[PDB]
Amino acid sequence: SPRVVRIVKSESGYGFNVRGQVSEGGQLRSINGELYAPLQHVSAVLPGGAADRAGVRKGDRILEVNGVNVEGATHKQVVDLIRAGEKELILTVLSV
Amino acid sequence: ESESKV
Repeated sequence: SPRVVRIVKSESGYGFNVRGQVSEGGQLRSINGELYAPLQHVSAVLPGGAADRAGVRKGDRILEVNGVNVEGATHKQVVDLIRAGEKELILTVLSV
Repeated sequence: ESESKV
């Protein structure tokens, strides 16, 4: 079940990669018996850095950015939301 | 379909 985690931006960012769909909407899908519109997932986690230290794992799905639910959101829409924050990032991530 | 480094 999803966990809420805080990543503190270092000089070189949050140290993880997001990958997902380019266009809005998409098929409803179930993770751990729970239904969602398509989510972006963490495609890479920089070892020993920021996101890693925060507990984010590769293949984690991103459910919320800073408390904003982002299911069904496009890739551009999500990465924008992350980069909005000055100092830090609060992620609601979901493992599989 | 697309990736970003953040």
